[PDB]
Amino acid sequence: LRANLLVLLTVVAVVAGVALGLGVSGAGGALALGPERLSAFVFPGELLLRLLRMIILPLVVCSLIGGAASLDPGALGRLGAWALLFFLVTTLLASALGVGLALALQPGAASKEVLDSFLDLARNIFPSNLVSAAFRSYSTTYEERVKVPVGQEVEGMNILGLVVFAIVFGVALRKLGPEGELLIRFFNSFNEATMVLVSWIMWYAPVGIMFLVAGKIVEMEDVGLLFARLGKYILCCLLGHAIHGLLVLPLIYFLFTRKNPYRFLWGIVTPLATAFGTSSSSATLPLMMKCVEENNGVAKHISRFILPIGATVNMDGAALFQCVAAVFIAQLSQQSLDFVKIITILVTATASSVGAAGIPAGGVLTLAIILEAVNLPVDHISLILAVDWLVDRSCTVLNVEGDALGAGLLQNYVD
Ligand SMILES: NC(=O)CC[C@H](N)C(=O)O
Repeated sequence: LRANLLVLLTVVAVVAGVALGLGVSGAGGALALGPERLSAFVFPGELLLRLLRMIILPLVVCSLIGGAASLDPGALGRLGAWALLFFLVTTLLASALGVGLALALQPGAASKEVLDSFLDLARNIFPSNLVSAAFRSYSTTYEERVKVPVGQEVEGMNILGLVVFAIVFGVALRKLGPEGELLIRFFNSFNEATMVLVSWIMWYAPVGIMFLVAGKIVEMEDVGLLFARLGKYILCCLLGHAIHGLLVLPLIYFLFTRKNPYRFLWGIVTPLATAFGTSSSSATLPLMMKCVEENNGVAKHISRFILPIGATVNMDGAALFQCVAAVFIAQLSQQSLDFVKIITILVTATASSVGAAGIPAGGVLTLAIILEAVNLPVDHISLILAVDWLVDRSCTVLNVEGDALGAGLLQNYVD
């Protein structure tokens, strides 16, 4: 089956990239290649990242506009409220699990204010300019006059603000009635034409993933020794992801929906494999919607409203990764964590996951926020960036999975 062959190649691309990067790192690696050859060697991964980032804006905007315009305003409100509750609860559970695992295994045994960060999140939720929000996000810095906070739009897509605007605009189109049907059709057609482009990009995805992983483990120095140093951190992250995706989320699905959760997960295994490969939830969004609608029988209006929102707001993997990283860095620096600091870590990780952009390496940009909020040093992030390519991929799975089951849950609530 060609459809399964594509995903098999996408997954095997990670293994092939690991092998290629280990082979290149041996026999000199970066020093033997030199910057001129290093850039060319790593370029295909960068090209894949560029394509994935390009598709996100139209894909998310059109999908959300259509999904919101496809539901009654009251039904949409109830569904969105329950979906937000599910996302928040699952993210909090992931954060708590990560903190507990980090405190039990102790992987470390071997600046912006928090209020300003939350106000920046609120500002990004309501973009000041729709065109600017497509490639910029509000961010607060300080002038020492007393540190007075002054904000500006820095680079980085404001995907959360565009998501909110898309939902509101879809609701407005629904309320318009016959007059909004033309725009609903326009945005559905744009969404489908974007699904076509995503499907085409998925064919380049294997080569891009291979070269991305190979470059990211060639850039790593002393791969064996660095893995020996970060083994416990990697174990904590992957074990937390496994527990959350295989025990916690299916347990919630079973409790709220007596149907077997693992059959639902098998129904989307292919989207999960694509998410592990590309490490981007948005690239899996088309295939995930297809699988939940076709394999799991989730209604079209539930799926195409929930999954696009969850791909940006619901990131359980990101929250677990950030909590584990925070506790690991605190242990490295020998700072004890109390209930106040643990709760701060949990809340800040939830907010950061909500603010994350859902792109490869998109979860490390906001870990510094947690480290600053807990008064932990920010330099240690240098270590985490080395392992990201692996951990991030795991996160993506637990991210996209968190969406799918949620839809499967909410649909069952509708019935
Ligand atoms: N570490 C993370 O979860 C970042 C986001 C993740 N790469 C995704 O797109 O789902």
